[PDB]
Parts: sequence; structure tokens; C-alpha cells
Amino acid sequence: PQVKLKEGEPVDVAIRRFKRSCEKAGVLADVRKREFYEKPTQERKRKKAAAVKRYQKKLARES
Amino acid sequence: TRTVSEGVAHIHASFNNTIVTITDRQGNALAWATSGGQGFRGSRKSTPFAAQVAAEVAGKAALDYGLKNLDVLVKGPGPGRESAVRALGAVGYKINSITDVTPIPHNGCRPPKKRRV
Amino acid sequence: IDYKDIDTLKQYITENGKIVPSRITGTKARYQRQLALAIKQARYLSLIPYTD
Amino acid sequence: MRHYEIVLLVHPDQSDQVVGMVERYISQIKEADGQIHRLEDWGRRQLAYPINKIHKAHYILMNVECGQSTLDELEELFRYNDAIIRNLIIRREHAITEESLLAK
Amino acid sequence: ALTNADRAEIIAKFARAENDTGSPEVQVALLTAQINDLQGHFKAHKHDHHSRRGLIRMVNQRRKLLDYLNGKDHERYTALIGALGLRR
RNA sequence: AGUAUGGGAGAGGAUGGUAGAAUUCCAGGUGUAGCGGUGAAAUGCGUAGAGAUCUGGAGGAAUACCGAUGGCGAAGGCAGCCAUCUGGCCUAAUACUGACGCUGAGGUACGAAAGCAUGGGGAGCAAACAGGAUUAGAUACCCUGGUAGUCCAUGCCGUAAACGAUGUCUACUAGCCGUUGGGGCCUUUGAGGCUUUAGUGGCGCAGCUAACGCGAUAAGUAGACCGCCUGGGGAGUACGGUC
Ligand SMILES: NCCC[C@H](N)CC(=O)NCCC[C@H](N)CC(=O)NCCC[C@H](N)CC(=O)N[C@@H]1[C@H](O)[C@@H](OC(N)=O)[C@@H](CO)O[C@H]1NC1=N[C@@H]2C(=O)NC[C@@H](O)[C@H]2N1
Repeated sequence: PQVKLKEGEPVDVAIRRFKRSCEKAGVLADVRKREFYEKPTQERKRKKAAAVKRYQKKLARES
Repeated sequence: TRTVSEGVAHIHASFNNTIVTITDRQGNALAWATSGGQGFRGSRKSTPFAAQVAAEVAGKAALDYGLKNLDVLVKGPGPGRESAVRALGAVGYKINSITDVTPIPHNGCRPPKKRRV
Repeated sequence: IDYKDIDTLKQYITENGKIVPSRITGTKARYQRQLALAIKQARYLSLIPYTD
Repeated sequence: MRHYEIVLLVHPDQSDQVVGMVERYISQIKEADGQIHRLEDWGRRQLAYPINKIHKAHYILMNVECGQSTLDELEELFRYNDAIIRNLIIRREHAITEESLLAK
Repeated sequence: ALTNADRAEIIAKFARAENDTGSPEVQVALLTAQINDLQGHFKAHKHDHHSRRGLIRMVNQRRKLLDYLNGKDHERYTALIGALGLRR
């Protein structure tokens, strides 16, 4: 992140630029994933469902 | 007694508690307050309001050491990070930077088992 | 790609130092594999940082 | 034989010794057999991250062609020499002679 | 491993004609050389089963070609097994 | 069906070395009352100083991002980087052998995880077990700990919803839209468009099916060989035998 703040930037606006920086980074998603161990079977099922959803989205947006 | 002008604010936010530690640069601690200290026992530790109160207390305590501009680092998920950093600014500090430093393994140790609730 | 091509490597690296996925930059798969290998070799050689 | 590309990182305090070691490595390669197709000295570069609490290092780039015994000897020398803090060895097809980037 | 020169020497020695690379003699000689070469590898890498599968395939192919040559011409079969040292 | 020669992609296998992040422990600097945990709590840790924060050490295990309805392998399976040894596959055109083929009862090789034997290792996790909760009871789900094991070397065991619940090989039968590795052709300066081939996906005509559905990766149309089924329980059990 390293959100450095300008002379005219208010404290609240600086914090807002910050949560956008961190939401773009998506570190909290990794933190959520790390907290409990997920079995390889469940991981494979999750990725399979994600791929199916991505292909459905592609088809829907194309037509 | 010792006078410092620049400082660092460490926010340890979790799903259970928030800890605010004010250090000088080079990491030597000056003041610290947590949601547990200001009442809010048990489940009440994790609310953003308790984090705001703890951050205000820590900033007021560091003002005696007398530093005016600080750099904040946020480590951890959970409520209270944004409220705590807002409270530090509302005390009268000038925040110089704000960044996330939560540790992320490169697939290291195995996490605990999933809870079946 | 080659690992000494540091500016081109930085073209495909975010500000955290993470590698950008192919879906975002429109890269070909074969070119992306070489780019990732070059990035890892440069990281080991310390021409670009691992993190940050 | 086979073609290899070698990158050496040298402690800046011992940069005065780089010429001697590179001459002796090239001499070993030549007396055994093979060629040197590229020698480059990138100079005193800053590191992206510290290695053994050091922030700068001397970079040497070699493109050579040599045999298995020579490769083993060079690896042993790089391992046991203390001026060398990191080394990378990469097999290549065909010999590269053109002046690389990062030479400056 | 064997090189192009080594393979060319075997092909030249066992060739039955000009540019003959497909005869059972040439094929069996090439397979025998490769099998004898790989025994050094499998001495130091005893637990490499994935490559041992390919080695077994080479052995089976040599056996099939030897049986075919024995069926076609017995004299050529005996000459080839004698020249290569195979027991059968 | 196979061989020689050029070129190409790959987490295919075996051995050794090495890099960065993180967890745990140890020592030290700052510093002072909590920390941790839950639905709420408690067991537990802390004024011989915890938690937090900074610097430095020790050790083990696993490789974020790339990452993909992607890739490789007979299957089981295979992901940081580098070197060494090594198997298969794809692709072009010539040259060569001349049916050398397909399948396969017995047999034999490999074969997740757990488990066993001998010797090492042990960070994290965690059967058994201990304590705290919940409950009418709780032997469990939740919480704090924690041994075998998970890791390495050398062997054994031979079982999984080992699944596409779909044996292997061959030929033929509308089309449309993706994607991976190659070959060819065309535009015209560099990126696009047509084809062709080997994989991997989504629809879908005919045909098939009890229906669901399958539909050139068939469960369609045919041929070769093998394995298996004959109501539900008793029962993959008893006796005998092999290991
Ligand atoms: N030449 C060699 C090539 C080898 C390679 N294998 C290629 C090949 O040969 N393929 C053959 C296709 C057969 C296929 N396996 C049968 C099938 O697909 N379902 C089994 C029939 C059950 C039932 N009659 C249909 C059914 O319930 N459907 C569901 C359904 O649509 C949907 O579920 C929900 N909740 O809405 C979806 C989302 O999960 O899941 C499907 N279920 C599944 N989708 C999976 C899938 O395709 N595979 C693996 C497994 O996971 C499959 N189950």
C-alpha cells in the first residue's frame, strides 16, 4: 500500500484512499483463506465451480 | 521525559480484540491501550467503538511524550481498524502514511481444522 | 523473455511485486510462462524485490 | 560440450579481487578445454533486498562453453569462495556473444 | 546416453542395404544398444519406475522383432543373435 | 504396425543443491496491565513482566502471486528456482522393413490415504487421552492442551465413491462456438483471417434410451477379444486353501 498523504488531503479522505488501496490489493481475502485448512478435494470442487461460473458469465455477456 | 516528534502507530485488529501501540521510529514503544482495558469485557472487545476508544486513549497518552505526526500500520482483519485510524487523526495527529502489513505465508504451515458449528 | 530485461519485467508486476494474471494484460499463455520464469529468476538474482 | 551462463554476486568490500578470480576461472576453463563467449561486468549495483545485511554487490556475467568436470570444479569454487555471495548457473542452447542489456 | 555417431555406427554395421534403417537386424541392434546403455542409469536410480516402463517397452519390442525374424528366416535370426550376444 | 534424420511443448520420473514469505521456540531493547478464546463463557497464559513492537539466532515442513473448463502421466498421481541422469508425446518431408497386428484365461509390474518393521527427525497440525463448556444425559459437535502419525532412509501391506459409477482396438455418421501444442496458406510490416492435425470443453440434427440423458471424447451404426450379472437378506460371511 504505502498510501502517502498530500498537504490538502483530509484524514478521512486519506483513510478512504487507503481502503481502496487495500481492497484493490485483496490481502484480507488471503487472510480469510489462510485461517482454516481446506482439503484438496474441496479446493478442486471450488475451482471447478468457479470455472463453470466464469464460462457461463462469458456466454451471457457475449450473448 | 524523552521527546520524539515522529512516531509509528501499530494497530493489531482481530475478530476478538484490538490493540493500539504507539512507538517511536526504530520500534521502541511509548504507549499502548486495548479494548479490554477500557471495559468492554468479553465479546464487547471487537466492536469498532471500543477500538476507537482505545485509539483515542493511546493517542492522548502519546501526546504527553509530545509527537505531532505519526505513520500508522494496520495488521490483521476484523472490525476496528478503520475506526481506530480515524480516532488517531481525530485526536489531533498528522498521519503521514497508512499501509497494511498483515503477514501472508507463501504456503508455509498447515492451518487448524475447520470448525463444524 | 529474459531475466535481464528488467523494465519489461516491471511492466508485468504490481506495486506489491506480485505477478499480473494473463486475463488482465491480454498475454499469450506461452509468453506468460516465460515471463513468470524470468520474473522468478530475477527475484532470485535480486534485481527485483520478492515482496513490496 | 555444453553452453552455460553464470551470474556471480561479489561482496563490495572484496571488489578489488574480482579481476584475479575471473582471470583464474577463465584460465581454468581454457586449460581444461572450451571457450568464453561473453564476459560482462555490470558493476556495483544496489540489491532489491539485503543479502547477509549487505545492500550492494558486484555483478559478473559469463557465457562459456565447457565440460562436466569443469562445471563441477567451477561450482565447487563458487561454493567455497567467500567473496561470492550468490551465483546462478543456467544451461543454454547455442552460444550467446552479443552485448547484453544491463551492461551500460 | 548414445549419440548420433554411435547410432550411425550400429546402423552401418548391421544394414542389409543402402539407407536400410528399417530391417529387423538394425532395429534389434539399436534396441540392444539402448537397453545395455540404460542398465547404468537404473543402477543409480533404482526407484525410477516411470523410465523402467519405457525400458520394458524396448524389451518387448525387441522380443517381437526377434520372433518375426525367426519366422521369416532362421539363418538370419541365428546370425543376429550370435552377433549381438543375446541368449534367445 | 514399426525404424533413421530436423524441430517443438510439458507440475512426467530419480538424485543433489539453493532462495523468499510465514508459524513455533530462544536471547536481548522499549514498555505496562491485561492477553487468549466463545453464541456467551470457562479451562489456559501474565507483575520472577505477559500480549504488542524492534533487532538477532535455531529448526522443521510447505512452496503466495503466475494459476487457467490450463499442462504432463497407463492408472495411482505430479507446482518455488538451478544442475545432473532419464521415459513418453507432438510436428514436416523424404528414405527404409514389409502384416512384423488387435485382444488376452493363467502370470507379472505399478498402485491414494491409513497401517506395520528397523533407524533418524519433529516447526505446524492432530486419532487416542486430559481438562473447560453445552446438555435431561454428552461418552460428541465448541474451547484450552496434547501422543502416535503426518516428514526422511530401507522394506512390507495391495485396499478406496481407485468414478466418466462408461474394458481395449478399428472404421463410418449434420452442424455451431471456445481453448492447449504444432504444420500450411493469405494479407501486408505485424498483427490479423482461413484451413489441417493431436488433445481438452460448451451446445446441438439424425440415431439411441424406461426416463434422466448420450450425441465424432456416443450410451449412434458395425467388427475382434477379454471381464462380469441372473430377486432382496443370510453374505464378500462360514469351512478349506494361497499370501
Ligand atoms: N474419452 C475419455 C474422456 C474422459 C473424460 N472423463 C471425459 C468423459 O468421458 N466425460 C463423460 C461425461 C460423464 C459425466 N461424468 C456424467 C455427469 O456429468 N454426471 C453424472 C450423472 C448424474 C446425473 N444424471 C446428472 C447430474 O446430477 N448432473 C450434475 C448437474 O448438472 C449439476 O449439479 C447440480 N447440483 O445442479 C452439476 C454441477 O456440479 O454437476 C453435474 N454432475 C456432474 N458433473 C460432473 C462431470 O461432468 N464429471 C465428473 C463428476 O463430477 C460429474 N457429475
